[PDB]
Amino acid sequence: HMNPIVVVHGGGAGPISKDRKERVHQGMVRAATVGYGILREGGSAVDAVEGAVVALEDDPEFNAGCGSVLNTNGEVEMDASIMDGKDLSAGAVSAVQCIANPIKLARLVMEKTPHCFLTDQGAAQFAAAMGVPEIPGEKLVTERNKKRLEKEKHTVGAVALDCKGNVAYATSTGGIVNKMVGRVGDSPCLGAGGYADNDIGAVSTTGHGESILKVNLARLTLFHIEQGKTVEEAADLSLGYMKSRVKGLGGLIVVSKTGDWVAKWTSTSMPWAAAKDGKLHFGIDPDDTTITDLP
Amino acid sequence: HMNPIVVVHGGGAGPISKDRKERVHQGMVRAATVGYGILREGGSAVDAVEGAVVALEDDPEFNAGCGSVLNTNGEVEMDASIMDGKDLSAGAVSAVQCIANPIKLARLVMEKTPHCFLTDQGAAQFAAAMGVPEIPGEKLVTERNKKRLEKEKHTVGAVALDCKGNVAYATSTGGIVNKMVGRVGDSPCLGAGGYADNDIGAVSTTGHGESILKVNLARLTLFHIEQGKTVEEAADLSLGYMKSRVKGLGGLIVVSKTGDWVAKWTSTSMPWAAAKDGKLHFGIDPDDTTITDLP
Ligand code: NA
Ligand code: NA
Repeated sequence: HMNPIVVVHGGGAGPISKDRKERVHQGMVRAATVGYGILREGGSAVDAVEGAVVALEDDPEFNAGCGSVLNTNGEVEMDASIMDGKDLSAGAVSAVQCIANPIKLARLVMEKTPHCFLTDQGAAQFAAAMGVPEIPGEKLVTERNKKRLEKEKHTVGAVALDCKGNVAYATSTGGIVNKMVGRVGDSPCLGAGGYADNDIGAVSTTGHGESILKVNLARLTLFHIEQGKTVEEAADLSLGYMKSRVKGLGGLIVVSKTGDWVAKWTSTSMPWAAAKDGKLHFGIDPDDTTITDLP
Repeated sequence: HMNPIVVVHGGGAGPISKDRKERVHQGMVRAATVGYGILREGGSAVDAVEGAVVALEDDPEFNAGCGSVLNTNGEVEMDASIMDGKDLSAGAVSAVQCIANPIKLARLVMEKTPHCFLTDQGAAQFAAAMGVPEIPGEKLVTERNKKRLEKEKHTVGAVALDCKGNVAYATSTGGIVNKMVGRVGDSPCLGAGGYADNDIGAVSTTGHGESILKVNLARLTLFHIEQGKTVEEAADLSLGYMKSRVKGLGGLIVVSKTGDWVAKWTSTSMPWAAAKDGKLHFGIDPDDTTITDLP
């Protein structure tokens, strides 16, 4: 059987202030912990990516769930997607409002409907039918995200390979500050925000959503693995192309079908954590990687 | 400079009546002739594909715009996308209601916003701001589609090469009958419903939306072409993969950057037309195609 693994990311960002880096560090550790605990007890790859991303959705420090960036009207509209590498089954939602966990709604879509993608009002109606609670929009809005919008005017992901050799990705976001109402980015679109395939691996992406969509970044990365590039070579070429062709920045996490993994980015930073062989691997800036024991 | 070509499809289907067959025929002719007419003036591939699809949207015989299938609530919800292969510029709309031409709105997303994808309420607000008429909902509902919805309760596209060497695709659809509220197919999702890249070619797809999304059909087709496979080989490989892996049948059209083109499908039938060099090709069933001179 396969030694399991989970990689998590807290999105592409520019420079991060001293004190924020600590709470971001705290957030990543817990997310990878939730995911690795699931894998260490024979939970599936899908269960693991879902668990890790709920933690980041629940933590107001991250642009997904509580703490999502606000649209051009000071409201939170969220996108999410999840994918099962075994049969390529998938679920996704876009521009969802007044719910706590977008990623959980995407897994409902995957397992419970005959569809792969629901949006906006239809996503709300399915949620309520699934008994997903309705939370006031203000429970998702932070004070820092109010400040960010008022100044602009004037993502999170996980991959996992489980003990059976199944792979999975999940991605969840509030989008991009000052976005038009109903703007949908890459995060709920398979092949762009993420892709999972047992015969190759699983990728989750972050960064400029419009660019990620244009180059199909997640699927693109896996293409290169199929050519015989390493996970790191594949990440370099795909992000390189998004930079060269459309002038877009971001980052990605990937795991191969055989357990190889990397976190690479072309923006300044990308908080990432990994857990494989009882250890925790963490970083934010290039080559700041710390390795700790994860009992 | 290249000889322009426009290829159009009127969506995969099971067996079709001989009467409707001819009604579909003339509409395919209408669309391809509009798109070719656009290229004849030396117009862009984006202009041509938008023209071909608008014509199919207005046509009641095809499942896009007027004549879109009904969702569970007896309503019309539409998806469309458009991509410019030169710079990968793209525009898409999902779950749009009560407007004539979703493909026209997708282009407005592409050329009049920094976003690539709008959905539901946000797209409809953007439709108001661009002065798009909010027409009556019942006008898109056809009697034929009501019967199909009662029974279940008991896609169109175009690729072009222009004389400047540019490629584009446009796809539009009402989705599938009795679909859940806010269900999103492949049609508006870049890499699935279509892809256009001046350095490879362009593709527009049709068939079971969830299957097309899961395997990213349009982009997979183009991966084979990059790998040196012929347009037909490539379409047969991607369709072949979709059938075995996720048990979905579909169809596509593809035009390479060197002007080579094909329509292939694994559904029972796919009405299609291609206009090139003063000849209009047309088929619905495999093998039998009529070629006639174009004035
Ligand atoms: Na959060
Ligand atoms: Na129509």
